[PDB]
Amino acid sequence: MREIVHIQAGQCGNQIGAKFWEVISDEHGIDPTGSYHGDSDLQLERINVYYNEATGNKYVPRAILVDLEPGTMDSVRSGPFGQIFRPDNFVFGQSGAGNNWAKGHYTEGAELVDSVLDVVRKESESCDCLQGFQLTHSLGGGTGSGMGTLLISKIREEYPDRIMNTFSVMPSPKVSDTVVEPYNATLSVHQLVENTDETYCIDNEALYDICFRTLKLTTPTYGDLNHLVSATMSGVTTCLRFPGQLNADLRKLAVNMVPFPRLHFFMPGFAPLQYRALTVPELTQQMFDSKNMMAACDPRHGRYLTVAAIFRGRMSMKEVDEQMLNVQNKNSSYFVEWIPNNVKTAVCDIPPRGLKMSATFIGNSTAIQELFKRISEQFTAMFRRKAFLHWYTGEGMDEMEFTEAESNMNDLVSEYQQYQDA
Amino acid sequence: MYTFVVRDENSSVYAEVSRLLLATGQWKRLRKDNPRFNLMLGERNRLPFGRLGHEPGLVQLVNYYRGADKLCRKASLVKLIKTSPELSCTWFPESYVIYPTDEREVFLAAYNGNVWIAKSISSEASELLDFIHVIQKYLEKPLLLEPGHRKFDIRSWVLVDHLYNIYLYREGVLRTSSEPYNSADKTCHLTNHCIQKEYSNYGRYEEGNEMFFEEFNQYLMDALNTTLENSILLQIKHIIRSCLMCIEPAISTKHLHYQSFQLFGFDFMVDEELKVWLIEVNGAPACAQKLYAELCQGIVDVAISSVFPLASIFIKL
Amino acid sequence: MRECISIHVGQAGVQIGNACWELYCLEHGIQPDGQMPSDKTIGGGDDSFNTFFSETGAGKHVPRAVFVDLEPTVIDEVRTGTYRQLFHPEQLITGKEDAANNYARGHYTIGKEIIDLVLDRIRKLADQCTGLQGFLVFHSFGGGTGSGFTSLLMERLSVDYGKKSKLEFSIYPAPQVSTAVVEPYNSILTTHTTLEHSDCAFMVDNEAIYDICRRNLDIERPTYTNLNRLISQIVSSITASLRFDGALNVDLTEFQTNLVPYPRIHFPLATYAPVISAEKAYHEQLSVAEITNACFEPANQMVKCDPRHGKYMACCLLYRGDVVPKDVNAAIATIKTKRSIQFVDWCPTGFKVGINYQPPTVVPGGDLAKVQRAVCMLSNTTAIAEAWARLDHKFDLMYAKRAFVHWYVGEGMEEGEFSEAREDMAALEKDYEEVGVD
Amino acid sequence: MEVIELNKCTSGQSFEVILKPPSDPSLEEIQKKLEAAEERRKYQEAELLKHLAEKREHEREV
Ligand SMILES: Nc1nc2c(ncn2[C@@H]2O[C@H](COP(=O)(O)OP(=O)(O)OP(=O)(O)O)[C@@H](O)[C@H]2O)c(=O)[nH]1
Ligand SMILES: Nc1ncnc2c1ncn2[C@@H]1O[C@H](COP(=O)(O)OP(=O)(O)CP(=O)(O)O)[C@@H](O)[C@H]1O
Ligand SMILES: Nc1nc2c(ncn2[C@@H]2O[C@H](COP(=O)(O)OP(=O)(O)O)[C@@H](O)[C@H]2O)c(=O)[nH]1
Ligand SMILES: COc1ccc([C@H]2[C@H](C)C(=O)N2c2cc(OC)c(OC)c(OC)c2)cc1O
Ligand SMILES: [Ca+2]
Ligand SMILES: [Ca+2]
Ligand SMILES: [Mg+2]
Ligand SMILES: [Mg+2]
Ligand SMILES: [Mg+2]
Repeated sequence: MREIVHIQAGQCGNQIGAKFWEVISDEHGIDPTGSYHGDSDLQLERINVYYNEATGNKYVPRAILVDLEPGTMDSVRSGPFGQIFRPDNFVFGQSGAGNNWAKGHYTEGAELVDSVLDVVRKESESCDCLQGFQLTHSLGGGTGSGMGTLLISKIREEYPDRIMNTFSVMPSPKVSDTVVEPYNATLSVHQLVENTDETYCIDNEALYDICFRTLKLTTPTYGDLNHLVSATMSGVTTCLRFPGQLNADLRKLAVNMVPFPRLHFFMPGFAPLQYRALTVPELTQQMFDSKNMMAACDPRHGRYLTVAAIFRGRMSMKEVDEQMLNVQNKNSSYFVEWIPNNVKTAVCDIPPRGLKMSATFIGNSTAIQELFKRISEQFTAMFRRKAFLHWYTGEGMDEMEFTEAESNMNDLVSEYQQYQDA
Repeated sequence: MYTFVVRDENSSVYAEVSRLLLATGQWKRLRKDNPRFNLMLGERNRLPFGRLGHEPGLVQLVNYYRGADKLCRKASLVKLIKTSPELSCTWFPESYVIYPTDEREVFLAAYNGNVWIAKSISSEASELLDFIHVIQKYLEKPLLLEPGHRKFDIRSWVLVDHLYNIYLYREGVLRTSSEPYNSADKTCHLTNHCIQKEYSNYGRYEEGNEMFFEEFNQYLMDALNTTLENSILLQIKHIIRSCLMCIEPAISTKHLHYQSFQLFGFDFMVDEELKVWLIEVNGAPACAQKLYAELCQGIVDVAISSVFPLASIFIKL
Repeated sequence: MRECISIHVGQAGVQIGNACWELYCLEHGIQPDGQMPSDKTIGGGDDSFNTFFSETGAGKHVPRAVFVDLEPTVIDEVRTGTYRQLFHPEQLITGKEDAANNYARGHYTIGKEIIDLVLDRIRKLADQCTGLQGFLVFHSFGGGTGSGFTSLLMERLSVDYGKKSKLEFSIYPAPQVSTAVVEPYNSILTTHTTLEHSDCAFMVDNEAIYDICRRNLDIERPTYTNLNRLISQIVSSITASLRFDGALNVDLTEFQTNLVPYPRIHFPLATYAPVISAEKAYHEQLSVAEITNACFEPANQMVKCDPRHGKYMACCLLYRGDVVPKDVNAAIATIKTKRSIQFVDWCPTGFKVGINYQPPTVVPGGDLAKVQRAVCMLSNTTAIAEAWARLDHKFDLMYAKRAFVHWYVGEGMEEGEFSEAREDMAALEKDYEEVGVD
Repeated sequence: MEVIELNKCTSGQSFEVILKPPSDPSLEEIQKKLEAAEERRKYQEAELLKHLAEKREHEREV
């Protein structure tokens, strides 16, 4: 049944995890009580990818909610679909992680991970065929970042032949909790390079820009940022949740999207960001604009190794291909020439809530290096003076471990750059 | 907006078609190996025709005709004229194909004045047969340009488009060995820019060894009381017509998944009874200098932009 | 009478299989419940259809077929489709998780754990056979199952049935209908490993069929249903001689003999005419000469290539319908002149012709119109090597940088099995050059 | 152009027309390769489970 286990960890993880389930429950007809009230059976043909069947024939998300403090966890339970979640599947502690990677990964989080894995194992064991795991988390805090990557390391140990997928929100000074966010995120990136197969870079800088230059919002809230994440996450999982000509799954996605096993960091894109549906030429133009990227890199700076785009609504399959093949042969300077058919398209007849035409795009571009460069700069600026390190060495970490993470990420930037000129 | 690659860099003619295409603001050049092109200016050798026309949504066009070597390799040109029934033919010299086919046996059946030519010039079969490559008769009695007692050949430029319309370029060129003509001393016998750009006083009785069509018309009127159209060009058009109509079903890209156009260089000799002779067919010709501008534009007009439209100087045959 | 066993592997093989056996049933008059009223020999027979159908005591006619997919969703539709009563539940074999478009994962990992069960179900059919000829194996070059599990089955069949003939129907990969970037990898791998085990293999290029559906059925975005119903006709034409009273190509050994002189060069080009839209209102029926000429237009071939620029080694013509030989030799004579048909010097320039008087059957409510006469040509021409150079360039482009190799290594394969497989293909392209140009 | 071997019946006719004349690996070797690829997987997995164990001891040392 190719089931997926979903894990949300920390403030950002559980906030943008909640919306995800709010969005796709609506798309699948499941109300805040877990009862299905839908018109089409397209809503139910692949509903076991993300939902467990209940005793009352209800649907319960295959979702594990994880935090080191219960602040955001109680707020999820009181939000719209809060009672949808299996109550045994809220796993939390009380001390928090203080925006500290070491606390999440080595001390506070080490105390709580074993119980989370009991809920993974409970969910994993009741799965006919398990594709793998989907983690939602930020990288600049402590729980989602440090404890999140700890969970990833332990899941890879218990389940090494399953796929590990993350939605990974990147920190940015424009939406900044603390000055130590580059430390937390450099450390987390080293984990993700090694221990995931596919990671969606959701950059909070791009999300703030799209909110402020484009959607005409002069002070955007986290709720506006997350509405963009909600739509991206729905579209990027459409081919998993809905029956298509494409039997998309997490392993096929990785095989076709990742040519080299460390370059698995995808740039999402969405359109549109109203009562006039867009024309297929507007979907295609907007999607591939730098202004519709959820990761804050100009794709005109590097090249697409691979791309996977999905168009949602009732539209001209021939015009999709017409317009797709158009923007390639208009901008073929920004795709690699040595991967035949590296741009793949699909269409789903079911559109997302309140949009007649939409289009989500997955991009494995080498311009993602600009994000890692940006993180790496902010990191060295502090670490050259060993500033703020006392928070980490107080939890047991050595300066050595930092130099290593810096090193592995600057390598990552090199590898991404070796293929930009290939 | 259209797409094209370039894969013969040192081609005098398509270096200029490629430059003119960029300067229309509607054509984007690519790397030699980008498969997402509309137009290919391919290699002179081993152009991979097997790979064209397999790009979804891409109309592809190429500046060569797969199989046009049947006409441009002198071994196969004779084999074509001898074997193809559309060619029986009284404008191609008596010719034989010998190997270091082949027909040395019949090569002597017609040997009772027999002076001949071989390359790829003497009177005795032994002299050149030691070059261990085609053997023709030598035009012992050519037409002479006066005053000067000169030899020359005609180069005609023929464009075939994707529809197989046969376009003769209005302008041609006379290329003389501008030295008097002798007998038997191997200077004016090979008359061009290969035993006259190193050995053989480089352009005496005219300009750059090149006498263009208006000048040569004027001489024919004054010297012979005939015209270029009547005495020569009719036979030239007949010869161009016959070869290309002969291989038309072997190379036509009319119902193919890609399409072809190609520029040819036909080379002729005129004898002293005003009879026109075919020498060889050039598959990658270089143009004459002052005409590059006007020919390299008509290519775009009828061979390129005719397939990929944007926002006469040829004789149709 | 000698029987034939059909093995459909992967999604493409199973869905094409569906189209074929539905057509076989319409052609032989077998209802969706296995009942064949015109069959008077109940529960037995050495008739010609019995080559493809065994019969049961209750009078069911049962495909001599085995369906195999590493994942159940496609064969499950057979389990519950129109012809669910047609097959033995033991004939439909489905695993748990598929090959994720990975050759090495279909051959080595997930393959090794179902190979023995498949050969067990094939053997339960090979034992119902008094004189088995061999096997007809349908599969995609491009899938992980289609490429990787097929080459494993082909290896083991040469071992259990070394004296039996193996014919492939192979779906060659096309961008405008593809499903994975790595399909060129899977293609070269399965060709190298399968070559010595296959006696004759008919390649269908999905681009050729897709364009034919567009141009001639005026379908803007052809489905797999449209693609497969057309491929059904070509396959039915090719196999009609094994299922009907005939004297051309009556056993699998005759396909090697009539079409395959050199054994590595076992990929006959197939051309088919005519393809007419069922919703073409007014339609002027085409003549014997008209459809025999079409067999020489590239736009009707199952693989786009230019056969004027190679040499033939054998040509067969299989007509279905209102065709008498006078019409044929006539059309051949006119075509021999105007077309560039060069054979090799060590082969007789000429055709082997076969005619079945029953006109082609169409799936009622399908997209093809009924026609009074149709032909399928099987030429072994060297021009088909154009498809190998297309495939080998796409493989070279990616493998220069080693793109996606790690997905194969990770299943236990070595980088050498790549450059081995590609040096094999570079030899197979040289073989075609020796035979076809001067 | 000469016809040959004209074969008729109720279903149709076959014939030939000439326009011009002319001028395995064992089961063991399979098992060997199939299983040397299973070793290559177990090795790579054992190397992974090894690196993970070194990460546990570092986690414990922190
Ligand atoms: N003509 C035709 N081609 C098909 C069909 N189904 C898939 N293909 C082609 O087959 C290739 C993909 O291989 P599949 O058969 O789908 O793969 P598979 O054997 O199921 O292998 P996995 O799904 O990787 O386990 C692509 O070329 C598809 O276009 C079909 O029904 N008809
Ligand atoms: N049948 C003939 N009659 C008279 N002169 C002839 C002749 N054949 C050759 N010639 C002489 O030889 C020269 C023609 O050269 P040719 O046509 O063979 O081209 P080529 O050998 O340079 C091949 P390429 O141009 O492709 O390098 C002329 O000067 C011409 O006088
Ligand atoms: N886009 C988005 N970013 C968030 C959200 N909540 C926190 N962040 C970002 O997450 C980082 C802080 O991590 P957080 O999730 O609060 O830490 P944790 O609770 O220790 O896991 C900072 O970079 C914030 O910008 C959210 O709801 N949406
Ligand atoms: C670049 O080459 C390819 C890339 C991806 C695939 C397919 C692959 C079967 C899978 O899973 N894809 C996918 C495609 C989407 O868009 C086309 C999409 O967007 C929702 C999505 O989400 C999971 C998944 C096939 C290819 O050939
Ligand atoms: Ca504690
Ligand atoms: Ca019977
Ligand atoms: Mg916080
Ligand atoms: Mg000349
Ligand atoms: Mg499959």
